[PDB]
Parts: sequence; C-alpha cells; structure tokens
Amino acid sequence: GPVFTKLKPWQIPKRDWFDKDFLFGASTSAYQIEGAWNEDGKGPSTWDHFCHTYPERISDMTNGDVAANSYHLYEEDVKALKDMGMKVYRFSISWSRILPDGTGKVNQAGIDYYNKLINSLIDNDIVPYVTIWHWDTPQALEDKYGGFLNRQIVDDYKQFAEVCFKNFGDRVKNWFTFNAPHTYCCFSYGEGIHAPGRCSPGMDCAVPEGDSLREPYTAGHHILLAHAEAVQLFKARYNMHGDSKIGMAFDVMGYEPYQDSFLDDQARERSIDYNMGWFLEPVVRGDYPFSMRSLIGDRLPMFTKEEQEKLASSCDIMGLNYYTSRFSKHVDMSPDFTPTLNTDDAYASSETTGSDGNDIGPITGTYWIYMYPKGLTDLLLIMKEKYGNPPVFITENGIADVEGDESMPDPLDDWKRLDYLQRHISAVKDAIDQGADVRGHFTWGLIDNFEWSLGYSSRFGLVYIDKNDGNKRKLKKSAKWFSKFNSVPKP
Amino acid sequence: GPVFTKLKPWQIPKRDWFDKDFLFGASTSAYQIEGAWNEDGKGPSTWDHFCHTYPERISDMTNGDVAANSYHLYEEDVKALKDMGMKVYRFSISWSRILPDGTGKVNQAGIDYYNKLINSLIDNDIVPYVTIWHWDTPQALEDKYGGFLNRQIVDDYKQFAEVCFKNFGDRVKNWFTFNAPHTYCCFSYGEGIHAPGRCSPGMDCAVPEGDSLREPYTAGHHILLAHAEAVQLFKARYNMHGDSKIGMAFDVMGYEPYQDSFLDDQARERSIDYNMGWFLEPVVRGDYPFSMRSLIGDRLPMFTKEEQEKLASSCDIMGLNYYTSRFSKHVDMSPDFTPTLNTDDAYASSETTGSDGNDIGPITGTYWIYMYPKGLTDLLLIMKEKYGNPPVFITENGIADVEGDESMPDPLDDWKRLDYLQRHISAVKDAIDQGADVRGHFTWGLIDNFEWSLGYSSRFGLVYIDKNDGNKRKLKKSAKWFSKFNSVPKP
Amino acid sequence: GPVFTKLKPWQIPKRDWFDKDFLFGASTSAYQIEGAWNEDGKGPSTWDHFCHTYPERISDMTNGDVAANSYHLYEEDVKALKDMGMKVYRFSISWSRILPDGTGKVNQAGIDYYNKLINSLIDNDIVPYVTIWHWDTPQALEDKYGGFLNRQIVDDYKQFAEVCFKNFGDRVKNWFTFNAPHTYCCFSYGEGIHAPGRCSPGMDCAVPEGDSLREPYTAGHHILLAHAEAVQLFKARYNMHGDSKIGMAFDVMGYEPYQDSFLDDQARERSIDYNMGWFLEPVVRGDYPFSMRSLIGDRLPMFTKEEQEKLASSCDIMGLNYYTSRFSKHVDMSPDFTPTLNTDDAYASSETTGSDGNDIGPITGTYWIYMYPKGLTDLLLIMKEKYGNPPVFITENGIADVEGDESMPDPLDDWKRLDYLQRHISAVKDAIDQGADVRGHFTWGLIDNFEWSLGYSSRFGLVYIDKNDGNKRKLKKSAKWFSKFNSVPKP
Ligand SMILES: COc1ccc2c(c1)O[C@H](O[C@@H]1O[C@H](CO)[C@@H](O)[C@H](O)[C@H]1O)C(=O)N2O
Ligand SMILES: COc1ccc2c(c1)O[C@H](O[C@@H]1O[C@H](CO)[C@@H](O)[C@H](O)[C@H]1O)C(=O)N2O
Ligand SMILES: COc1ccc2c(c1)O[C@H](O[C@@H]1O[C@H](CO)[C@@H](O)[C@H](O)[C@H]1O)C(=O)N2O
Repeated sequence: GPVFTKLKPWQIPKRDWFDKDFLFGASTSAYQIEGAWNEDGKGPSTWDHFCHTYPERISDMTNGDVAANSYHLYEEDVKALKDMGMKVYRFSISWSRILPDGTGKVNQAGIDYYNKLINSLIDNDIVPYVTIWHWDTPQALEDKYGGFLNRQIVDDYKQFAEVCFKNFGDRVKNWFTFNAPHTYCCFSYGEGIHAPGRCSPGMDCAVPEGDSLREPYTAGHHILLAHAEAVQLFKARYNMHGDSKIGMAFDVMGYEPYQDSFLDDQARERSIDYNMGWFLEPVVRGDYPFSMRSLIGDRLPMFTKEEQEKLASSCDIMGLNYYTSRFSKHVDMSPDFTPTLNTDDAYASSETTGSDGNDIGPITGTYWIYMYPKGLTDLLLIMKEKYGNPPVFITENGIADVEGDESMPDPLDDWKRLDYLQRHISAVKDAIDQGADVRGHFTWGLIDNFEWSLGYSSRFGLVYIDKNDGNKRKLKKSAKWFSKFNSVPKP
Repeated sequence: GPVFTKLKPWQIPKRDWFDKDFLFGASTSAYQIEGAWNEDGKGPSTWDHFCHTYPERISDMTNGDVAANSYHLYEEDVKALKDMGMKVYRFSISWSRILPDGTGKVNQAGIDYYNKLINSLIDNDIVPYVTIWHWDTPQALEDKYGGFLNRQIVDDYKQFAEVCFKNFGDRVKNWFTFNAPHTYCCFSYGEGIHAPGRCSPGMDCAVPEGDSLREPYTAGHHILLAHAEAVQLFKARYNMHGDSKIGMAFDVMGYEPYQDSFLDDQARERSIDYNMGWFLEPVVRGDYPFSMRSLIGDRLPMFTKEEQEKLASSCDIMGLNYYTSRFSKHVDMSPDFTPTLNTDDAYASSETTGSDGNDIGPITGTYWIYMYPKGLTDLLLIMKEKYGNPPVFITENGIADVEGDESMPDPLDDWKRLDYLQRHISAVKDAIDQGADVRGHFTWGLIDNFEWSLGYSSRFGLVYIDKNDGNKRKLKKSAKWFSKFNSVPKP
Repeated sequence: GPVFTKLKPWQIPKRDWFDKDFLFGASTSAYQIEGAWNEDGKGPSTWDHFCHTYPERISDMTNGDVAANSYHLYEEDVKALKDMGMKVYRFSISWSRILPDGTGKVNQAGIDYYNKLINSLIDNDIVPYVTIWHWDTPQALEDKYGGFLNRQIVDDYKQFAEVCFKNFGDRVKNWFTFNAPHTYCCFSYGEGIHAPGRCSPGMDCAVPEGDSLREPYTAGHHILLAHAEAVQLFKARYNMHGDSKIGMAFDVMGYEPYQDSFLDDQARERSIDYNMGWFLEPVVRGDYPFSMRSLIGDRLPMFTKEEQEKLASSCDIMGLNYYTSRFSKHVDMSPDFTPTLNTDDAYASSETTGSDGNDIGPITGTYWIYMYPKGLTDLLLIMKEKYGNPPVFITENGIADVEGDESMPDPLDDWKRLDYLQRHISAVKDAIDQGADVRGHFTWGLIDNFEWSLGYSSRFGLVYIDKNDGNKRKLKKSAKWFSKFNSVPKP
C-alpha cells in the first residue's frame, strides 16, 4: 500500500550478466547540480532567468543558484562514483559558464573547472561522457534573438561545441550534443512549464505570447540543424585519431496500445514516432517521421537536400533516457478535435490507465513515473529491428523519492529505487539477449538535484545530498548495492 | 467508472465462427427457478430446510419457495430459448420432487412435470441436457444419516439416477451427474454458507458443529463414488443404443501466478489441482491429484482398486462452469501456517489483485466475478494437453447485475453481460482454434433466479424475470443479441 | 557389444567452441588420492575409521591409507594437469589433516602441504579451486557428538573453513563449501554404504542403529547451516578485495519421465526437487523445495527466519557433478506404499529402463553410469530458466573403466571415456548456445583414485595410476586428447 512487490533474490542482476565492455555509470546536468550560477564570470542561462523572474513557476519555489554546489564540491561527486564502482560519468557543460555572452570571449574559469572534473575522473579510473547542452541556454542569446527559436542559434551552438572539442577533446572521447529534445520542446515551448516558459495566448505559463503549435517545432528544427553542424565539424577536425564518438540522447517513453485493436496499434506507432522518432529519425535518415509531416504539415519545417544528408547517419552512439511508459489511445481526425498543444498532433493520447482500468504499472513516487520495464526492452528492440541497431546507452533511468511521501520516511532507505533499477537493468539484459546493441546503463541521479519545475521536492539520486548538513554526499541503499554489484574493494 | 471497455464491433463473435455441430444454450437448476417447493407431494430439500430454519443466512432473506415459478411457467422458459434460437437447454431434476423421501415411492406428479418440459423442448427443436443433482439433496436423507457425509448416499443417489434414466432416458441423451462439486463442498461443509450450512466449531455458519478440514472431503468422496455407480449402471443398462452420454460439470476458476517466480508457478498448479483436479482427475485416472494427497493425507479418503477402475474414464463429456480467475500466491509450509478451512490445504491463496497491485480484470457487478476470458482458454488448453482432450461443454458462464448498482439502472440494458459473454465466446473460439475439443457454450442464466446465499439480489439471466409483474419473462439486450446471432426468423 | 558408437570426427568439440574465459580442468578429493592417512600428525577421518573397522564394506577390501600417495607425489599431479593444458584444478582439503581433533590446534604440517600444492599450481599457471569438505569428516568429532548429526558440527565446520580462508585465501579465490551433499546423505545415513555407514535397524549396513528416514535429513540440514555460516564469515572478512567466490557443488542426475503422461512429468519434477533441489533451493531461496516439505514433513527440519535469509543467495558459483540420468516413474500415495529409505520420500522411482524397455543410454563400465548427455543440458537449462541462471561449473563429469571388463583390456586406451567426455563437453556447448551461464568443465578423474565403496576396482582418471609401478602417473588416450585440444606445446 501502495503494494510494491520486489524481485525475488535470484532475479537480481549480477555484473557478470553483462560482458566486460558493458558500462555502468550515472548522470547529472550542469544546472541541476553545479550552483555558483554567477560565480567567476559565469553569465546567466535561460533557467537562471526563468527562476529569477518567475519563481512561482517552481513547485517549492527554489532554484539552481546553488543546487548541490558541485562547482565547488565536484570531488565529492567523483568519490561517490568511485565508491559505487561506476565506470562512467555523464555530466553536462554549462554553455553560459563557458561563454557568458553565449558568443565571444570564453570564460577561462569555466574551462578550468571542467578540466579539473575531467582530470579527477580520469585520475580515479572513470571515463567522462559529456553532454554539450542540457536545456542550458545562455540568456544573452535568448534576449538577443529568441534563443532556439532563431536560426542564429545554429552557428552559435556550433562555436560553443567547438570550444568544448578543442579544450576537452584530448581527454573526452564520447559526446552527446543535446539531451531530451522532445521533452525540452514540449515543456519549454508547448506547455511552457520549462524555461523560457512560452505557450499560446490564453494558456497558463509564465509568458503566454508564443505558439504551442509552432514554436516547439521551430526549436526542434534548430536543435537538429545545430546538431548536424556540430557533428560535421567534429568528424572533420576533432576525430583525427578515429577513436571519438558523438551522438544525441533522446527522452523516450514506452507505449502499449490502450485497447487491443488495429486502431490503437496505429496510435502506438504515432506515439513512438512523436516521442522518439521526432529527433531520432532525422539523425538516422535525415527527415522527420512521415506520420509527423502528414499531420503537422506547414508547422514542421522542411530540410534542404544538404541538411538531409548532413543529418543522416550523424550519430555514432544513441542515448536513451527512459523512465516510464503509457497506453496509446487512438484519436480520430474530425471537426470535434482541434489541436492546441504540439502533442495533440500525434492523434494519440498518452494514458496512465489501460482499457481494463488498470494503471500501466506500480507508481514509484513522483506522479509521472509508473514502473514498466517491458517498455524499455520493446524500445530497444525497435532500435535494433527498425533503425539499424546502432550502439545504444541508457543515458538516464531512475525514479524519484518525493518529499511528503510517508512510505519513504528514511531518504537513505531507497529499496524502491533499487528494485526499479534492478528490474530495468534486467530489462536491458533481455534486450541484449535478443540482439540489441546496448552498451551501457547510466542511472539518472548520481545525486539528488534541482528537478526543474519540481525543485528539490523530488530526489532522484543514488547519492543523498544532505541540504541541511552542508550538502554532504551520503550513499543510499541503492548506491551501496552498486558497490557490491561492481565488486568495489572494501576499506 | 468503473471503466468498462467493450469489444470493437469487428471483434464480436458470429455464429459461423463455430461449425454447424457446435451448440449454444443456457442453463438453470431446479431449486433456483422451479418454486412449488411443497406442491403435488414434493418433499423438502436441504435448501428448503436451510432457508426455512436459517432465513438470515440468505443475503436479502428470500428463498426458493417460488423463485421463477418454472414449475408452472416452464412453457415461458421454453419460449425464451426458442426466441433466442438456443439449440440446447441444460436444466436439473429435483431429487426431492421425484422421491419426496429421498428413497422409496416416486412422486408421479414430479415425473409428469419433467416429461412435459422435455416434450415441450423437443417440440420446439431444443435438445435437453439434464443435470441429475445440483446441490439439491432431499432433507429426508439429510435427517436420516447426514446426507452426503454418509456412504448410504451412494446407493440412494444411484437409485435416484436410475429413476431418471428409465423415465427420461428415451428422450434425454446427455447427462451430468453432479454440478460444481468443488464449490458445493467448500461452501456447504467448509465455510458453511450453503445448505446444510456446516463448518468447524468457532466459525460463523448456521450449524458450527462440523469440521471444515474433513467434511468437505468426505462429501466429495461420496459424490465421486455415487457418480461412479451411476455411470456404471448407465453404461450397462441405459445406453443400449450407444448414443447417450454422461459426465460431470466442474466449477473452475482460471489462475495466473501472483508474482513471476517458480514458486507462484507451482502455487498456480496447486490451485488448479484443488479447484479443478479435485473432481476431474478422479474421473480421468481414478484418484485425486497427487498434490492433494500429499497435503491432505488422512483427511482425504483412499479409493479401493475397484473404485479407482470404476472412476477412471467415467465421463463421456466434461462440463466446465467458468466465471472468473484469480492470482495464485504461494504459501510456505511452516509453524506459522495452520490450515483451518479445506481451501487452506492448497497452500496457495487466491488473490483478486496481482503483484503489481492491479485487479485480475474489470469487475462485472457481483464482488467475486472479475472478467478474465484468457483464464478460460488456458483451462481448456489444459484439458486438451494434460487430460486427453475429452469433449468439453461450457455448462455455465455469465455475470450478475446486482441490485443497488446504479451503473445498471435498466435491468434490460445488460450491455455489460453481453460484452462479457461475447468475449468468453471468443475465448472459446481461441481454444477451438488451438485444438481444444469444445462442443458448446451454455450461458448461466437462462433467466434471473435464486442465487443461493445472495437471494434474488443478483440477476444472472439472459432473460429478465419481472417479479413485480407476475414473474413475466422479458428478453434483455443480451438475449436479443442471441436472436440475431442465431439468425432467428423475425415475426 | 556392448555396441558403443562414437561421435563422427566433425562432431568432436574444439577449444574455440568456448570463449577465452571458459575453464577446462579436472577434480580430485583428499581421501581419494592423498594417502598418508596418519602421517605428520594427521588425525583419522570418518573414512579412515570406516575402512579400518568395517573393511568388508569396501568392494575389493582396499582403503585410502595410501591411495595415489598425492601427499608425497602432488608434483606429478601438477605435471599431469600441465601436460594436458588444464587451466584449473579442483582439489579438496582434508579436515582431519588440518585439525587432527576436528577442533583445536592446527597441524602445521597439513597447512604446509596445501601451501606447496597451491604454490606449485600457481607456478605452473593453473588456478586452484578448493573444495572445503568432501565427505571427509574428522572421526574425533564423529566420536564426540555424532559428527553431522549434531548441531555442534556447524560451528566446528565454520572454524575449519576459517582456518582455510586465512591460510590459503590470499592465493585461492574460488571455493566450494561441500561436495555432493545429496549423495553423502543418501549413502552415509540412508543406505549406510558410506562412512559412517548408518541405516535403519534391520537393514544391511555396517552400523544399523540409525534411521534412514531421519538421519539423512538431519545431516543435510546441518550441512546447509554450516554452509550458511561459512559463507557469511567469508563475505564479511575474507573477500575484502571483492574478487573471491564461494559456492557449493551438487551431485545431480538428469531425469526423463518413465512414460509419457502428466503423472510421470510430475514424478520427474519430484525427482529433480529431491536430487538437485534438496540442497540447491535452500541456497537460492532459503528453504527446501515445497514438494519435499509436503512429503517429508516433521522429518525435515524447519529453518528460522534468520537462517532462511542467511542461506538465500549464499552462492557466488554453482558446481554441478553430473554423470548420468534416469527415468522417473510415478509412485502413488496409498496404504500399499510405505517409505523406509529417505529416497522413497520423492514418490518417484529412478529407473534405468524406460517404458519401452530400453536403457536410458549406453552403459559405460560401472553399473550406475549410463551415458545420457541430453540430461546435463536439460539440468543446465533448468538452472537458467528457474533458478536465475547463476554461474555454473561442471565440477565433476566422467566414467569408470572397471577391472574385469574385458572390453577394456588396455587401461590407457580409454577411447570410451574420451567419447563420453567429448559428448558432454558438446552438451555443455548446447546449453551455452541456449543462454546457460556455464563457466567451466572439470573432468572427474584427474587420476585413478579410491572410489569409496568400490575401492580401486573403478578407474575414473584421465591419468592412469600404475599401482604396480610405484603409483606412476601415465597419461591415457583421453588425457592426450586434452593436450591437443588445449594446444599444449610439444616437446
Ligand atoms: C514533469 O513531468 C515530466 C514528464 C516527462 C518527462 C519529464 C518530466 O522530464 C524527464 O526528463 C528528465 O527528467 C529527469 C527527472 O526530473 C531530469 O532530472 C532530467 O534532467 C530530464 O532529462 C522526461 O524525459 N520527460 O518525459
Ligand atoms: C458466492 O461467491 C461465489 C464464489 C464462487 C462460486 C460461487 C459463488 O458459485 C458459483 O457456482 C455457480 O454460481 C452461479 C451464480 O451464483 C449459480 O447460479 C450456479 O448455480 C452455481 O453453480 C461458482 O462455481 N463458485 O466458484
Ligand atoms: C555407487 O554408485 C553411485 C551412485 C550415484 C552416485 C555415486 C555412486 O557417487 C557419485 O559421486 C561421485 O562419484 C565419483 C565416482 O565414484 C567419486 O569419485 C566422487 O568423489 C563422488 O562425488 C554420484 O554423485 N552419485 O550420484
């Protein structure tokens, strides 16, 4: 109550279930953990600005001014990884910390910071995987031309990426250009609950003077073009040794038909196309899914022949951020239905409950994460069978422990997160057993952090951040399981 | 709310899904519809007695004194069958109406009644299937020696069966010796909620001076012996033409493991053994399931070599009464668990909710019937693969519309029962497609009737009985669907 | 005659059929090869005592006083392994040689011996796998409190294990707490043909004053508790580096239903539960198989909550000792059958001949080993599908060349053993191909040894021991095949 059944002990994954090359790690993002939002010359990002001018748009009215203060305490992050025996760490680089004005002079203090983190990770036998952008846009560019709604963001992003390549490319060999593009577009320009908080007039978001049916697509189109330019540059001048890889990380939910009928089967396909295909298909074949173009038309920008070719095969590795799944319920095209939110264009509503009234799976804490590991295996098999089976990393996976939930009184006793993670690691094993080329699993939540519009009320970390005890890092039950799982020598 | 999703129109069964020989019908039982409990010489049954001396043990404090008064209105029952186009009608013969004293002089008025019903069914091109006993024991024998708890019931039942064979055998060619033996033993001698209402001292039933760990098995053992004797007699003297068939109808629930583990897989097997195997395995191989003997031991009577042989292969046709399914949760043998109810001997608790917290299926009205058609298909495939694939008839299948349920305001608008029935008829099609030898489907509920301890508060009929309008028969939406399904000529 | 068909040359396993990490080795046990039964302070074991006071209980009236004299000639054992190119050697440690009185002062001469063997194996690039106990109990403890029939054996064994851990744990990283627990209990306390030779009064064994229906279970229960204590200690203080593994080696026979019927299918499951589940299920879930508890009841000791948890998941690696298979024939529960031997509790007789009269497979020499490689593959797939697919090593596998068998005139020309081994190695390949996590194959019989109650009359070695030529080691045809198989450089 809420009845949460755990795996039988013999069904718990062991490290040897995966080969020696498989990689276990954890992930974080700059704004969610760094803090020092205006220290040593760092310029403001769209999230600094969003929180500072519309504080009420954050659940518990908190922000990322300090977060986990990883800007100063990064050594503790490295130690937590080491203690758990993680082989890889995926973190993001703050665009505004590197280039305070989005463009122009680079902030050497910013470059020094990341070089320290990188060298520390390497000193501790941990491989650094870098996310170039994680919703982290310089407010300078946002003020100048509307950030990602303007084509100028394409070359500006390219230059930013190049700064990262030349300064860290000698040690960092794996990159992700963008993180969760679909969620970013939906929340930042559709519902407007995320920075810059734009939506259509009449809707309830910070700044209701956008267009929920167009801005999300405009932003997504620029993201893809920026990605294409950065990768072309990378392949041309920053992979001389031939051992570097660059890709993108997509946020994806699994889908099951709401009701067993060919209609909901088709709806499920439209849902996958919209959630995953939106940004994956372009980097694979150089164009959006046919379903999206047929339903969105003029509101979805066309690619030029040159862009199409630039985008096709522009990923060496694919990142999949997976948390949950939904039932896909078919919506008919008729005068009775008129899209108002970009997500309406899929003509498939995402339902948490199936045709028999049952939830897709056990709730895990935060309202949107229902546990359904099968969904991940299915998505991985689609990557294999439909998209050429490219190298895939689960770049995000986990659950939140919510404040106020009395079934989670001890923040360190996260047996629920542990069971969830073990089940998804097992689901990845199933996919690998079926031929999917899955290369690693990065738990979302190296440490508790600023969970965007939900503030700190949601704890996603393997490692607790004691905000009342100087932001101390304290390993949770889940983290300790990893220590054992990874055979970390005992003190 | 309660969200009840209906089949898509193209998923609705058509009569031609089944071959020309397949049989669609409906069922009833003497005490549940006849009435005239003491008319024309009929003696009292254990249910007349149970209701008359412990009226409070019936939900709405009603009884079967008149029920649907089919004793007088049987012509209306025949007409309802005809109007729906049913090919078969399965009804039961009242032991106490035929032999008021259980033994001795036969009540000619009783014999005349059934001969009228039989001839009327034949006159209307409907084949009569007869259930010899349906919990319908003469209170005379109950008073004399404890009814089914005494071995004398074996020969008395045999003589009763013979009276039926010689008087109706020239026209009736298909028989079921007993109906729902497992439910009868569990409720009449375990929980004691059914006549004669016996249970262990300290338990809450009409007469708590029995033994819930022994009487159920004693009664079941006598039922099997009685069955064996009746069939031997039938095969020897009442099947001279070789075209008659006799079997038994078993009440069965489907089972799914509570949690995915070999332990609950084993628990599911024990549940099937206990619910279905208890009486099916003896008529198949001549002995109870091994699991039951290993867990019940001395409390489960042994069969003699002669009885074992008499029982083996004693069924020409199998009847399956299916309504719902449950999850089977494993219970360990230990000092912490001590059986008190016969059902505890299976060491597998029947759960309505799975390991993920979800109900097995949509509720349909009465509290114990959750919709799960897959369960029926699975049981039918077990009959095929494990028990020799004998001829099987779904002798009971349906749901109840409960009084007080405001989501069912019009008693004739039973679209929920219709959807449920269509789904189970489809499930039978699936089994047939997979090789199961299923010969027919009899809906439980030709008409609303006396639903034992729940009185008339539960309406299971395809045909409404207007108790306020002289017990008039009125076809419900479900019944009208059958008229179309069966291509009945229109007036 | 006996017609023994060999594999076609293209069906013979090649080393590259298995990956680089797969391990090929051979096994032995202290009492079967060491000799020097009372040298340098070693105290007597239950087998020294058994042979010395009941010499007639040994087939050819021989014993292990000297055996292969490996106490002095261990260098020759190491050389044989090297010559065959074996990567691993699994040997056992003599409890009585380490602690002459079972408890107390450690015999330094014993510790020095094993340190020499270990260092020699390492010097020759061979990894040592150690079996802590192989039926090898100190007669001191047997005299003091009845050995394994007394709970005191639990802590005494624990202390013995600790002595092994602290003295050899720096170089030995893989352990097996006990070997063939099922066979030990059945033969030592059921039939009593093995030391201490106990059985029920009226039976024919050395000391018929035990209880074949209880002592086997009492001994097995103490074995499991001892195992649990030793592993907990190991994990807590002797795996600081996280690279050590400890498990158990189970003797297991494959089973096929005697006749094709659900009854023999159920019997097969009971046979597997009894032979393999008896000790495997406790180390997996912390309790005996349900079938055993349901049939053995009070004669099978209960585990406490603490013990159950201590036992669950107490194995890092599983050892499977496989030689043959049998048909499982169902036995009904009835007054006509009363158990007298512990093995009777499975209600499934192990038959060498099937329902069609045919033997399960070709005889190989000794009367109990019929060749049936399919049985091993099936057991390995059960480990995978039912028990979580833990790391498995075939810790024993082979056949005997019997003295007096004129179809085996040249003891070095063991082409039959070679064919048998190649077929089982191929069977392991099949299991691996189907997903079973099999890590290695250890042939039973590094060299001919003392085969318990059959003395030296049975030769199980890959390497001949010329007892008439100073116990010289001479490679047989099988051994030479391994040299080629393993690509050992030629002289
Ligand atoms: C607010 O509800 C919600 C619904 C769907 C999704 C999100 C949020 O965000 C997810 O994206 C990740 O969320 C985690 C946990 O909040 C963040 O820490 C990560 O930075 C973010 O990528 C999800 O992708 N999206 O579907
Ligand atoms: C009272 O709850 C309950 C639970 C399980 C079962 C029954 C009742 O009775 C069922 O047997 C059939 O029930 C129908 C509907 O009440 C009657 O009209 C039939 O006469 C009876 O055979 C079911 O078999 N049993 O599992
Ligand atoms: C005596 O017949 C017999 C029947 C079954 C079994 C055994 C003997 O012993 C086996 O155990 C292994 O046997 C080999 C060969 O004799 C010994 O050298 C090993 O030490 C022993 O583990 C088998 O497990 N058992 O089923």
